[PDB]
Amino acid sequence: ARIAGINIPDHKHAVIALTSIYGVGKTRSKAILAAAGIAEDVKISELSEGQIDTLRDEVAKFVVEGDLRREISMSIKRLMDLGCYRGLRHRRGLPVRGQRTKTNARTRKGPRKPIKK
Amino acid sequence: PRSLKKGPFIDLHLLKKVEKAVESGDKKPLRTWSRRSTIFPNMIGLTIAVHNGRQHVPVFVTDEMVGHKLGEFAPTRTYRGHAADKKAKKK
Amino acid sequence: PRRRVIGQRKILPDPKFGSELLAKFVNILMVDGKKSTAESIVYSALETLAQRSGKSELEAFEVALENVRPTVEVKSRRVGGSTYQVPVEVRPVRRNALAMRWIVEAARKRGDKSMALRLANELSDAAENKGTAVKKREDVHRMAEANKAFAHYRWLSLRSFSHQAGASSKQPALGYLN
Amino acid sequence: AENQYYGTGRRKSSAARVFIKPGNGKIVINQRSLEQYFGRETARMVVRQPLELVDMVEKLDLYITVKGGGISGQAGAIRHGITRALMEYDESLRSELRKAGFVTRDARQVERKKVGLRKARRRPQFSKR
Amino acid sequence: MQNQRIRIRLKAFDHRLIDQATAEIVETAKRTGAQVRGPIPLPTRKERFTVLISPHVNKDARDQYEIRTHLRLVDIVEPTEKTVDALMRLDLAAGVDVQISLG
Amino acid sequence: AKQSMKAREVKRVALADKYFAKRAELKAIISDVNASDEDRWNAVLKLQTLPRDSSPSRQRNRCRQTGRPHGFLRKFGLSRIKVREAAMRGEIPGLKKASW
Amino acid sequence: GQKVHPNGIRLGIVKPWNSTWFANTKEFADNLDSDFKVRQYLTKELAKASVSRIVIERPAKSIRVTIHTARPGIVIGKKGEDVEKLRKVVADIAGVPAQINIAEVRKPELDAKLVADSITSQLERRVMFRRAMKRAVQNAMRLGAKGIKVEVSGRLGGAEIARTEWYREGRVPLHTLRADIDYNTSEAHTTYGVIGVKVWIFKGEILGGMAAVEQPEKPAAQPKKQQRKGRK
RNA sequence: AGAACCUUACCUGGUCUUGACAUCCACGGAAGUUUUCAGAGAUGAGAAUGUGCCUUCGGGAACCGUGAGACAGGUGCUGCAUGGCUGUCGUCAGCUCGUGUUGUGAAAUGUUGGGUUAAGUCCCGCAACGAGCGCAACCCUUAUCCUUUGUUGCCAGCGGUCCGGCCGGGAACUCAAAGGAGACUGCCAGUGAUAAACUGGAGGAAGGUGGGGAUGACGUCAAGUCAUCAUGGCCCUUACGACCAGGGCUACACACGUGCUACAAUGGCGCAUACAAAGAGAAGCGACCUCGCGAGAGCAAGCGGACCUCAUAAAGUGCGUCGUAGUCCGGAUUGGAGUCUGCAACUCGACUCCAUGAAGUCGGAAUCGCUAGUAAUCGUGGAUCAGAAUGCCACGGUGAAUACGU
Repeated sequence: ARIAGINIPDHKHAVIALTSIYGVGKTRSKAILAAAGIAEDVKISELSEGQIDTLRDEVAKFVVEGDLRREISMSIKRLMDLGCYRGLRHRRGLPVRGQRTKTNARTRKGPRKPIKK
Repeated sequence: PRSLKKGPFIDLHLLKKVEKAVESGDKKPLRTWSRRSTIFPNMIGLTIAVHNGRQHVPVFVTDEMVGHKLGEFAPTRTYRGHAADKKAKKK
Repeated sequence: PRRRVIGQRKILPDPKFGSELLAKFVNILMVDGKKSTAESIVYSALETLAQRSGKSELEAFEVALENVRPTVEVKSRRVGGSTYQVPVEVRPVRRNALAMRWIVEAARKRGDKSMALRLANELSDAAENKGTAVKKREDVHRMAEANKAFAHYRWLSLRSFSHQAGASSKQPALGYLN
Repeated sequence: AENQYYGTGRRKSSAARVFIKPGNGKIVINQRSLEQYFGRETARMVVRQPLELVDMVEKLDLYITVKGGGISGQAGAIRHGITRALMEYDESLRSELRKAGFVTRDARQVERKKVGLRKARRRPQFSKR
Repeated sequence: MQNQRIRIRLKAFDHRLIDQATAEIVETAKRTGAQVRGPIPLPTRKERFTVLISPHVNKDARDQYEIRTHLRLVDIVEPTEKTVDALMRLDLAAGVDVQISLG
Repeated sequence: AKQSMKAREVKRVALADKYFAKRAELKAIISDVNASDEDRWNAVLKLQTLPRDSSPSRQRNRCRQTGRPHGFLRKFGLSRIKVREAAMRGEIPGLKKASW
Repeated sequence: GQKVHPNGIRLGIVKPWNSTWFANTKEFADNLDSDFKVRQYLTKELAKASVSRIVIERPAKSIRVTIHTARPGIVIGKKGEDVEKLRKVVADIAGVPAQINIAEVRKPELDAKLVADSITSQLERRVMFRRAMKRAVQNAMRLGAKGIKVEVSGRLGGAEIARTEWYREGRVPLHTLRADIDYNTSEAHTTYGVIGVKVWIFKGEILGGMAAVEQPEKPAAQPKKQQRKGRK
């Protein structure tokens, strides 16, 4: 059952169900389901809470978001004392790795403003 | 995010200039045009002055700076801000 | 414009049917271009109507497709004087296609658990004259039935026609004299 | 046709080769069963659909070859290849099935893309000032 | 699956040029050997170019150029190399090249 | 247009032969995966400093008969403008206008 | 002044061209530059006489030049040395053993580019260009062709401003796509600057060029109608 | 049309002036190849292989450096100084060439009306007559269907046989590329002024000049390119040339053109399941190989692409599932690892993959394309192409509403 994330369903298959319960996407969710002996073809809503508890427990070893987003805090913080320009753009959210920024940009580079066409 | 070609190297062009300088314990600005280069153990403790296409800008090379190509520390370009115009009068 | 009148083309049948009323129902149910799903969307809907009553599978479908369906339409024309309208009688083919279009827009936003439930309930709802396009059929036919009292630029057309051979009555016209 | 009467069934750039005879009722497709070639697909219920009409799911025997197209277009093509072939009860059989719609081929031909566009015919839009 | 005895390809740039050049190779192949195979048509190749119709501007119409590359089999039932030497030599018409090989 | 990029390309093919030939896979042999426990050390990582201009990665060509600012076409040795120009006069062989 | 693309988008669809050779793959570029070079350098060598069409051709193992003239044997020289020299340079540029034959076109004593030579002289000498284009078309229609179009441009008559003018006669279709029809663009300078004539000439709508082949190549000239085909 | 420098205009730094390139004279090194090194690289030094080419062995070409003229070179200006070239109206349904006539003539008439059309097509008719252009045509292509080839294509019966044309073998069959056949608004009926022709009607693979494409007049617009290219007047020619490195267009504040894929459920997911067409590969790609999370990697049989490989083609199909909740849609950013062409991927480049996770609920003013293989939508290949695609270009999957009326 849904509890966590943005793509956990209610009464759909197991493959997807571990993928926003933090620390596990598709690749691990395949290996986890097998390890408890659970099918890659049951809907998770049909199980006891104690099979969800066994699955959850095998997710919980891998990096959850709380510690990921601290790594990204220390990442920006280290980079900005360098002045490594790639790193200055990563902080602000500026598509730098191989991308254009003159696009439809608002969510990253800021909202609508009074300037000539 | 981007690994620096498949097997190990050092950058041959920066190696011959740096190697002779790290022996002398130089920290003086090393006049460099060769900006397609990486940072390595042999390069720590140096100050590599990096032509930008107008003049050289000094980059102090240190242990914290591994995982990068030279030239990004010092300006690659200027930014675009949020308030400017060229248009005016003056007599 | 147009140098000639041009009619409809031949439309091909689909791998699950040989009846036309079925094939034309799957067709304007088509989105993303993929009819081979729409085949099922029509037959899964029709079984749900058929469980609601067993006399037919067609119970709610046949009168929804009459009741949300127009008969007449009004265009607006004026090149001088005052503002006027000209009603026209239109083809069954477009009467039908407004009605089916409006059934499939209304049912897909109806928000029930299967597209089968959504369509059987939205035909069940318009069949009884209390669904969502009963209002749209009633307003559009009222306006076309009413503007039959007007004609393109009437005030100069009433002198212009009787000078160049024509009638002394009051009649609707296709952007010309009356 | 000097061994079996034959239908060609070319529709939508797929062609159903269909060799008909009297028999025990069965179908062979692609030197196999309907279950091998069209296993777990709606296409199997289509290919019986002309044989149910002429009541020949049990006494017409058939040999079937199909290449070109995709999943619906081959199913559609075999539906034309059977009714094409069916001449060998009456010389009017293939005339009448066409009159009923099963040899009737759709009004679609090849057409080539044109240049200066974004699609076959679909010019770019303008919204400039 | 009946295989071939020898491997031959005739290569040309348009549809008149392949028919005449082939018709002449097939004539040489009878005139210098007994045992001859008529030509299979093979899937002809088509190259797509788009260029601009004008030196600068416009977008509405542009230009598309085609070049076809035509393939004939010919071959010969007899595998006799002397016939293929003669075949490729005496083909000097309509600017087709025939490519020879053994096997 | 403009001769300096055409001038660069003409010098480049003799300079490809001179610098790059002896130093093609040498990058890979001395540094990358071919250097499997052999090389990878400083006393051999100074050997490739001549080739940089000679490299295939700067061998852009453009229009092989005049020069042109981008929009080159590799199958003709020609460009957009110059292809159309040669076709008007019938100089190009096998050339259809598309219709099928 | 829209100037519809007057011949390029009209070829190879039963309309012959001034090259006939086969290439494909990535080496088509090496064969075309070589074909431009041999077109440029060879006609300059036989420039002693006027010349009406040029055809260069590459079949299996050879290079064959066809050239068309207002009189035959004239670019071929005397003895045979003159023509062995023409074959020396055709091999040298293409890099294959060389052939040349002499042939003439339909209506040989008339051609697109000899009209533009006639119109250019008056302009080169800065006198008598107001009836010259018209007399060129008159002579041209007395020597052959079923229709002719002439368009002249320049700082014409030596003027201190530009002029477009043209002259058209008879039957010259412009959406035509069957039979070769002969075209030349002159470019030249004199004291005041550049002049030019665009000369379209029209011989025939099925006369001249190739015709569409009237058979498959598949049944003809085949002494044995099988390899096996299951019939043995 | 594939932009790290190169590209390439731009900008800065080195460096030289017959100069990247031709010929002609002068000097040092052969070019080519292997190989260590300095400097940024240009460039140079040293090692080792070679001293070829022609000849007065004067001397020079080839590549590279050096130098001098003649001369090469010039995205040099000027597009009211120009040539070549092309966009518009528009598929407007008209325009023009020769010539007569009516008026003193400018100029018309035709080239304009009615009805009909892709049509100067066709009935009627006035000063227009004769002819060309647009349009019709030849044209390539498709559609069944005839027709031939019979592999690198196919398989009704038959063999080897796991039942795969892989191969003994077979020609009923698609099937590929080509001769083409068939369909002409020809017929019948309605409509239409008698009438062109439109619509209906029918057999048939197929009817609206069968389906597709080709296909666009004279020409004003001082329209746009001197920057493909041509070129004078006319300027530099230690340079408005040229060798070398690095930086930037692709910044980011946003607005704007175009297109892509989402916002759903006609869809996504999970598991199970299916069929292509076409084409590209001679410095190349490429089975097997060993390595690889996957992309790919180096080696290589092989290849010339209906033979070998890109390629598991995807959407779609089967079942179950989902309820407007940013979800069961979407998956940007970012941490972090793995890859490509090349000393060298940081800003400017491309692809693979692991974890987390936002914008976006069909968008206002504005606004276009489309009549059916279209429109819509999903994958594919190709042009381009050092390296790589969301586009374009072409293909194939699944494939629609309607065309009253101006």
